[PDB]
Amino acid sequence: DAVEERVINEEYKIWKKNTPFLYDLVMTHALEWPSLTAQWLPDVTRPEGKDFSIHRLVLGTHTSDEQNHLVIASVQLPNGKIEIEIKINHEGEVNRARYMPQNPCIIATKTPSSDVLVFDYTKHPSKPDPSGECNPDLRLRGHQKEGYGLSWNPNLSGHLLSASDDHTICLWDISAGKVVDAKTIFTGHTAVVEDVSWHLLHESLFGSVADDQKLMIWDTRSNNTSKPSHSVDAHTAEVNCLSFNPYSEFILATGSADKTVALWDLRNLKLKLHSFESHKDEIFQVQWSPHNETILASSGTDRRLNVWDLSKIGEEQSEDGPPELLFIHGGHTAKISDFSWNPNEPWVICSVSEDNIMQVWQMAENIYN
Amino acid sequence: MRSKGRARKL
Repeated sequence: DAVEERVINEEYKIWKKNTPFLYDLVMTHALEWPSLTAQWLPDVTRPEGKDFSIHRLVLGTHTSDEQNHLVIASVQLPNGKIEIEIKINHEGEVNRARYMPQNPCIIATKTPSSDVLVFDYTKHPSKPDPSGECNPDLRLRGHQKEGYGLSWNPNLSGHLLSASDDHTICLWDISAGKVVDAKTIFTGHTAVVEDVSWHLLHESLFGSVADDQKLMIWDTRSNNTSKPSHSVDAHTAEVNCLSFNPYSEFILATGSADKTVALWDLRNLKLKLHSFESHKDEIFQVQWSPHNETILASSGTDRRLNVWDLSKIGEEQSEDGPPELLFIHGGHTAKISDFSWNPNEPWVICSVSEDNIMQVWQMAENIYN
Repeated sequence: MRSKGRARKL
């Protein structure tokens, strides 16, 4: 034990030295506590006469026996400071936080208790109350254990999905600090459900992935909540994440403890389309580019964020990895817990790791052009 | 099922 620390710190030294030719932007910020979660808010402000734009991030804390917070931070990007705008008292670490597309003041969170919380961040003071009391705007009941998966329906305002270690997926309709019981509980998985995500176009369709190694496709119009529409043996270990391609309605991607990202076609789930290989450990997040249909990213325990270009599947080569691996981000020296593609600046990513580091970065233009 | 690390301040 502890030779690893020498290996990591030497590799970080090579990385640091090479950033001027690998990146168009690298901002590093040390949070007071690590964040398990990261999501860019949709808004950008471009003040007249300035050399920067102002973007914003939903973050959380993970403490060891100290008061946690849901956090909104501001980031200045050039055409660059990072500041905390608000902290709201949160009961336990923030497993995951996601804004509601139809009203981005509304943020859902996953707690270490079974509760899923809803905050309207405009209804909370500037400074958190030092009493420490968590006053969520809604408490969403239905789970028996904590989890990670959290998804707002982009086509039905207020329909929230959640995945838990209790083997279940819960659905709430918040549209009517009260307690809401789950509208529907889906019980098809036989193990910890790691992630859940609505389809971006079809208001009734969602996907889940679990430690049973399965990708499941659900339809809310089905009377049978114990059996999905489709059930796919997706990976040879736990499936930790999924993400629907925002330009291609039949395409999705899953990330796994088997160290691979799988590419799927909903119309024929018996045949995995491709397996993206290069991660050296468990994958916990995968996300498609909001700007480029063929671009996907993945991160996890190997301390790397990989960016893939599926248009390069099959091309010939002289190498250090397959042709579809566009970029390896090696800026983190600990496990990466989450990342978010900036929706207003193509190729900007924010990524957060267990050693308190948040990085906002952009690979060099010549790497993708 | 993920196992969260022990968080360190600063």
